[PDB]
Amino acid sequence: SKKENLEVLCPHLSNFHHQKFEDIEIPGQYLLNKDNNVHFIKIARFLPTVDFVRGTHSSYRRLMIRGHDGSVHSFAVQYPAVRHSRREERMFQLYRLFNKSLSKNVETRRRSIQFNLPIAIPLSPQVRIMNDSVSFTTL
Amino acid sequence: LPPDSPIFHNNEPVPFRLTPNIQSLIGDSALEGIFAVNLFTISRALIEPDNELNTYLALFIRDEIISWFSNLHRPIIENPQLREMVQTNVDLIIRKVAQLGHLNSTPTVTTQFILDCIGSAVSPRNLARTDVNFMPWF
Amino acid sequence: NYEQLMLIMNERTTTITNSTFAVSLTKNQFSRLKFIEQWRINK
Amino acid sequence: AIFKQTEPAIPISENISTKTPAPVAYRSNRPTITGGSAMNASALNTPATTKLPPYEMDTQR
Amino acid sequence: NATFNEIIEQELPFVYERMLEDSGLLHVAQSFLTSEITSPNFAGILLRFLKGKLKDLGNVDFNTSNVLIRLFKLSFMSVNLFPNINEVVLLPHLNDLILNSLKYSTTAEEPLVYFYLIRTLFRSIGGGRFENLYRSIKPILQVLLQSLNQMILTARLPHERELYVELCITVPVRLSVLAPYLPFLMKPLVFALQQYPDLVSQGLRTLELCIDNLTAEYFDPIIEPVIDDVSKALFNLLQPQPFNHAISHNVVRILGKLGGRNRQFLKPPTDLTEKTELDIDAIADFKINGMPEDVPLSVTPGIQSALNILQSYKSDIHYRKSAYKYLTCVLLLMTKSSAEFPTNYTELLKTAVNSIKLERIGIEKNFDLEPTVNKRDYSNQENLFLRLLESVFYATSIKELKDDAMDLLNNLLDHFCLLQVNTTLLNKRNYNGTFNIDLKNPNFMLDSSLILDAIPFALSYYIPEVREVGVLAYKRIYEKSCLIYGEELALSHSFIPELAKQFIHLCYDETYYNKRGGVLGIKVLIDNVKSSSVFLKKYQYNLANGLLFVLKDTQSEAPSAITDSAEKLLIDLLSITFADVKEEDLGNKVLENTLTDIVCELSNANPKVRNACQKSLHTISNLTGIPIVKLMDHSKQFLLSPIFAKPLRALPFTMQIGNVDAITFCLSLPNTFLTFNEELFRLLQESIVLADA
Amino acid sequence: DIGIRKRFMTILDNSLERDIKERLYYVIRDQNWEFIADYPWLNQALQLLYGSFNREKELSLKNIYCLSPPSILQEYLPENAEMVTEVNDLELSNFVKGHIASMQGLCRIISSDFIDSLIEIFYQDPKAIHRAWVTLFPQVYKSIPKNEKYGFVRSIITLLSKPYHTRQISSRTNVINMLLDSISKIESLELPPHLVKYLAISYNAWYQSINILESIQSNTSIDNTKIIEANEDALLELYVNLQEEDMFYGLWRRRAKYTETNIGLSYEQIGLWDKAQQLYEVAQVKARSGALPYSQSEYALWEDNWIQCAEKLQHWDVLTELAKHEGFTDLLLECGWRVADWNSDRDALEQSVKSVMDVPTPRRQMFKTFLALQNFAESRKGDQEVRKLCDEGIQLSLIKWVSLPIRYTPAHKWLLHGFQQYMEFLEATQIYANLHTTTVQNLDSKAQEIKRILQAWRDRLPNTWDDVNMWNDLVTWRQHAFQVINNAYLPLIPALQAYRGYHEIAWVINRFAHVARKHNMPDVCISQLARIYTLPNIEIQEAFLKLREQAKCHYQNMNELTTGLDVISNTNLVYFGTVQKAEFFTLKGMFLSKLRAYEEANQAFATAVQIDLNLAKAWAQWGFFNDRRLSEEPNNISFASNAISCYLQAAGLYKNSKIRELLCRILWLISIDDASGMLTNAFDSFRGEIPVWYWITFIPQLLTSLSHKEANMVRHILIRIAKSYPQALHFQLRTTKEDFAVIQRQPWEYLQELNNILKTAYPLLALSLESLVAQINDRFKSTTDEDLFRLINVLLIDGTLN
Repeated sequence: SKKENLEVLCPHLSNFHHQKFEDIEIPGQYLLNKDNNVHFIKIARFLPTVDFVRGTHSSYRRLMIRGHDGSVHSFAVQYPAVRHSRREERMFQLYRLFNKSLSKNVETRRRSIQFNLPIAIPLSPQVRIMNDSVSFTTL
Repeated sequence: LPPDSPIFHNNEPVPFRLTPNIQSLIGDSALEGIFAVNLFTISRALIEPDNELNTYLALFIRDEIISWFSNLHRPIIENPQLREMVQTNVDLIIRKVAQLGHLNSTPTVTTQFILDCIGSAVSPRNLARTDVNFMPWF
Repeated sequence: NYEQLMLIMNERTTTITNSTFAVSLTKNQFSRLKFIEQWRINK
Repeated sequence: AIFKQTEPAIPISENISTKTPAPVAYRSNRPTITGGSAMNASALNTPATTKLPPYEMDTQR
Repeated sequence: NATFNEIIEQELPFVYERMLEDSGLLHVAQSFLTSEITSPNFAGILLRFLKGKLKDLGNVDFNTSNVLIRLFKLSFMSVNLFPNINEVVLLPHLNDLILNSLKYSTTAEEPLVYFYLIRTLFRSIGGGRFENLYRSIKPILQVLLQSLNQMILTARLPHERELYVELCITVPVRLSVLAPYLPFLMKPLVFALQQYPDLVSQGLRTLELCIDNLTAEYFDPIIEPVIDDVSKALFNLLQPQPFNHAISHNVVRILGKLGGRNRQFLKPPTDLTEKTELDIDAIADFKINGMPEDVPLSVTPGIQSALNILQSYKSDIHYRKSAYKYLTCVLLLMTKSSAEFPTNYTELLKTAVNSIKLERIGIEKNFDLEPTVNKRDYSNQENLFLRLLESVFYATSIKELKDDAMDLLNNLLDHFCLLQVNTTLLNKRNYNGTFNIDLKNPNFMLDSSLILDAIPFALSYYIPEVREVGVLAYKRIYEKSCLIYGEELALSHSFIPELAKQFIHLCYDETYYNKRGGVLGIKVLIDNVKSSSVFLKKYQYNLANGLLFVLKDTQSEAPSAITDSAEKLLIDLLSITFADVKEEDLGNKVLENTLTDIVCELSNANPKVRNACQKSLHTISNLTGIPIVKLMDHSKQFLLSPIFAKPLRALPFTMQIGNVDAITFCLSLPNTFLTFNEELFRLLQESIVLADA
Repeated sequence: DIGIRKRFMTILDNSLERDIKERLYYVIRDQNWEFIADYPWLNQALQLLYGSFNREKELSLKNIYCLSPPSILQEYLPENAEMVTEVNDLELSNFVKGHIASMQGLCRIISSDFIDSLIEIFYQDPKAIHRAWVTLFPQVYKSIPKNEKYGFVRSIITLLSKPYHTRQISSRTNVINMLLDSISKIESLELPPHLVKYLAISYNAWYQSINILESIQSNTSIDNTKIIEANEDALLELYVNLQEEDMFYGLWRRRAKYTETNIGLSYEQIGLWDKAQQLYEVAQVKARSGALPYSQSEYALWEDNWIQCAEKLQHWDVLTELAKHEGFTDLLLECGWRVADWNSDRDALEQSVKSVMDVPTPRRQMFKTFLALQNFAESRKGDQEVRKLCDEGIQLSLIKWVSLPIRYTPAHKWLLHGFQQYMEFLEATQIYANLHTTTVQNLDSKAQEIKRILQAWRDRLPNTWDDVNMWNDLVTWRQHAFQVINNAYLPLIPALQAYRGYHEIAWVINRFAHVARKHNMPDVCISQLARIYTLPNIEIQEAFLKLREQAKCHYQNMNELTTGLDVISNTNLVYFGTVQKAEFFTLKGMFLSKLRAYEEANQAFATAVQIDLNLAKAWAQWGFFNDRRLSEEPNNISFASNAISCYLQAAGLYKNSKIRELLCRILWLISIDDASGMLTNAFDSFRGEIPVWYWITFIPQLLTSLSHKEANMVRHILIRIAKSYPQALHFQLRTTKEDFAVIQRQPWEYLQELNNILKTAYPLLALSLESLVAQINDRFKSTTDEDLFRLINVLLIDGTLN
């Protein structure tokens, strides 16, 4: 089944927004260096019917999160995340640090050049969540 | 460098991945006017701002050096000699980046080193000398 | 035949003003480089 | 802080009456940047409504 | 005036009931309040009469609602006709008018009359002083307007979306720009510019009021989540002179007042269309007389157009009937290559249905691979069949298209009932060997489980005349599944278990349409299956949690019949499943969990689910002879220990209310929970003794 | 009206023959669609072609792999099956056979009902006509045999070149789009004459033509070398009309024959117009006296791109006499020509406008509107036809906007600039009308409106990466509008007895002279700081940006730093400010440290930093100077403490900026292994508020710094992060805490201290985040088949790798 229910899989996250009593933010908004803090998107609720995605060499589950501004953010749960994730995320951090030099130069700003890194935020040192929309493919 | 371990080198025959299928997707006009020119202007924009490449690449190389000496179990080489390893690798990476965005004093086509690189990354005499998991046909 | 069919509208236009005059009157060499050279000589 | 002063109020018209221009048989085969025009805007130096230029087939009897 | 007031106050109900027969008598009341020295007095009498008549403004017929709306319109025009003479008659019961319209539209039968009244009140004023007592209502009004603006994902759309976006913009304010509650206006501004060409000249004006005096620092992060939609709808309004220049030169003035700010927030396009099921080709062979062989061309070049023809109630009926015939042509072409049946299908169906009750069916093993699925084309064909089936369901909402739609729907439903037995027979490939890898499967087809996405679509749809067709569809597949299986196993292997799980999943969705579809499916399910005590007692915990989640999660502006029907269904289900329990200490696995989920929710933030849990604890202590304090013997600590641990000072208000209400219900019970909660009483009395400023 | 329409179409169908070739030749050659020319007639054309079909009851899809049939699926019960033998006494047995007989007649689909039910979809929606034509026409083109394709493609050119298509110009769904799209799906006739495709741009058809013109670049159509170059000409002109310049430069230097053309086009794409201009001159010289024929298309490229580079470099005195040498509206494009009057030669511009303001463009219409505005300006009680010329210009620009594609192209940016120009024309009308009634010396009563509109103009300027022609056009026409008010306040100067003569032209010079320095044009950035001497007084803000930009001019091209040294070192009189001398002194520090100088540059930075202690650029440059002195030695010398102190001072009041490289320098210079505690003193004696929010982006490099020794000054930063921004640290803290907890002292002690500070302050937040993370960690664990799948995949890639 390509679409499995969240309240069957994890009933705490389908019941989250009732027993939540503060403003949690969407994780991974501090990695993208957006100067202030007031316009960050707060998690409204977890959507039901999460997706089971079979890849080429593995498979994972994609859970969707409704934001407080009406937007839906999809994340991929890599449950056996391989232990070279810290080197990956440090390269992601390094190449996201260069995106501000690539917007003050006029020639890279006319052509709208940015580096487009993925936002992967680790939860435990076994599981990380990565941003993953549908209509992402590999070659 | 009196030590010898970290170098940050590339093993592949091709300088990057520009396979036949990607090159037929991008085309001829966009490979000449969009691919190479953006690849030139990125490296031009990174060496302009008066050593920001140095400041980022220093600690982001140093963590890689520490992980390199901690993966293999010899973490005892902790000294300013490690800072010499870091500065050597940083100068190597900065030299290879500034090689792309250098326009000559003589009149020469900008994106010429980049065009020679894409000439050496798409030739079948280089793509055949790589592994089959690279999929050089695709 | 075919080569004369595939070039029916291939008529060159020097400039917008000449195109304007050509469409207006129907209803009613390296001189540039030489000019730039002689103007650089005159200064 | 939150508010700035009053902008100049530009009064748009209420009963303007312009003419829709007739199409023109324009011709521009220059392939250079600025399209054989003084400036390179290429949207400001192009007529509004155009049509196809006159041509003729092979008059080879 | 002092005698005319008591004459008209004693006579106004009789004048009103005379207005419901001869409607010209409105010209009486108009002539009392359009030109008088005693116009504020009659405006006060009329407003105090209409304040009482407002509660039944929704639940009356067309004539009475028309008369009441005209009296309200006259009473509002009397205000802006005499501004310096008393408009102070309107400023009391003005916020009560807004609030009671929003509250009474919940339980109303025709709930759009209240928002038409709010629109008339907003269009009657603007340019006055009493918009400062109204500024204490703006956040509640704008949250109730945006959460009614986008929650109509199945919007009725006569003017419903237009009405809500007309209400959300064009709210009055004495200040030039309205409030810090401007991000509430950004989502209706996109709809006002984009989709309704009669709202456009309103919304453009709102943009100018934000662009002219907002400092361009405070305003730019506000329009940031909507700047691509705003600029893309603004660029559609840049059209020449046959299009209206009064709303094109507005856009030119806006984009000229923004220097580089009209183009500094646009990136390369992230909205490239990727050829969905309304864009793909389903190719068949056609015999053309000028050709030697048949030629393959697509049967679906006009599917999106025919769907837009069928959904619109302003086209012809010839065009609508031909569109329906086209969609059923494409659907029956997709259904044709499974509509052939073998010569011995009856004995094969009987063999395959009594072969389910056997254990250890031997599987012949073979070693050969099957081709893969090609998920994109499978998903497009699956969604295409789903859209065509949903339009067959929608076609029953139209007169003179209903009879053949119902006949074709009956044929399709008892076709899918006969095709479900193949899925049942192939689900025994998941058994008979805990890890078999050498078996044979038919490769990849539309698995006849897409009636599990069409019948919950028909129940969640915004026309009730197709929700009736959805429940008739469920009754028909119940009859056919009980026919071809038998009642003892149609509740464990046919559609009836599977689709029932779908109904529980409709209770967890994020809009009130799907919750109504879920409680509709649950009510027809528990009206069908009551003769057997294995299904409703096996599925009791999940059904109770679904009907409880309808009570917890439902927005306040959703209609009242959702939570009322959910409460009635929960009480009826607990009356059914707790009828056989006679032992006072009888709980094995699932009665313990049902009582746990009930009594752990007496301390909720929502008062509806608190009162529903109290009522359900009362109707299962009057059903069987068990005290309420015997029902809470095992799960009382899971209710009390979260309350006694948190000190009731850092919690928000709705949780303090829930904890205090749960402890009040526990203390009102006979002789239980007397132990050492003095610290909570001391902290609550010291939290209520002080001021709240 | 359905009855008469159906009767007309059925007698037109019965008149023709039932062959597809005859009906295709009827809809292309024979029928004259000039009367139905506003309506999509392809509808009617489809109704003729669908007349040639057969009514076949065996219509069946072959592409869908449809739903599960009961034929083979009741044979998927392999050997354990007690087959029942003729049980026929039920209600099931008649229901099944009645359903079989029902579904037999229901799924017999003829071609007739599909065809004639699709026909009436065409009369409501014109997008079923588009899709139906694009699916049908490449299939019925196969009926046209060989030795007849030439006449068919010639009839296609005759159909597309008809003059009655102008009744569908103002539409997004023309028949030309619906027909060119079906041309593009054929690849046999998909070469039409291809200057027709570039001229079928009177319609929209942009990408329907780019598809056709790019499917000849990748076709073996090499019959001529003059078909290919004309194809490339039409493609480059479509790229120019869409302002897609990168594809223009790529296609040009893929097709060019000279090498200096390639070098000049590359320098022109980058934005170096001096070297590109020199290379175009070299390529023009070698064609006069060479052995190459230059193809008559590179020659125009050399001429026009020379003119464009000379326009960007602002050599208007050359181009004025170049446009005097030949009849051209390059002469009109010196609207800014080092001009202060525009009135002594008013007639010489009116005749040049009026001779060319037929077949009008938005630019020449803008020139006509500016002439009317100047007529209202220099002669009060003017015309107020400016309110009419602006409106006809707005309507012309709207026709040009609808002629472009729907989605935003780079060509729309100039239309947006034209909208801003018309709105500034109307505001200049208001300014001049207020300027004509202040003749009674009513100053400080109507000057407030002028100040408000000028303040609105100061904040309304283009983006800094926009074209320098856009910036130059806005600057020149604002200089015209300022010259009018400076001329009209000129009689009212001595009758006042600072003053209301503004001359804030310097602002729109300085803001221009800044942005050209952003565009790497230093020659015009020096040359624009010479039109500032029109008034000999030293102003509080003209001298500020003037001296700052002139000192920033001489910062690169290191044979020029002495020219920045000698201009600041002799200027000691204050130009209305005590902050300008501090930046002067630290610029002396930059210029002295750029050459090899050890102590005097340190003295220059010291005297730059003692005066105010409020310029963070001086602290940042002193830190850079100390790092440049550090780079010739190992980093363990206590001289680095001065560097980290100037860096920490350079991040405290340099806030809301790019300060993260200073934080990188702090994190790298702190990590030295000095035994003397001077660096910890230099960190811990910093008097100022540390930028806690900008330390978030190095939270991993802080959290791995606790494991490294000589780092407990990282703890103050992490504590100030955890008490103010608690959601940034939480996931990283739990991840590295459960990393260090399973490998088991200051690392875990510091991690438990940070976790305790994050748990006491904000306890509800930590509780909810830990419950969320724990539920994801326990419930999203993969099943058995997914683990087996990933195990077999890693085994298979290792087997094929070994």
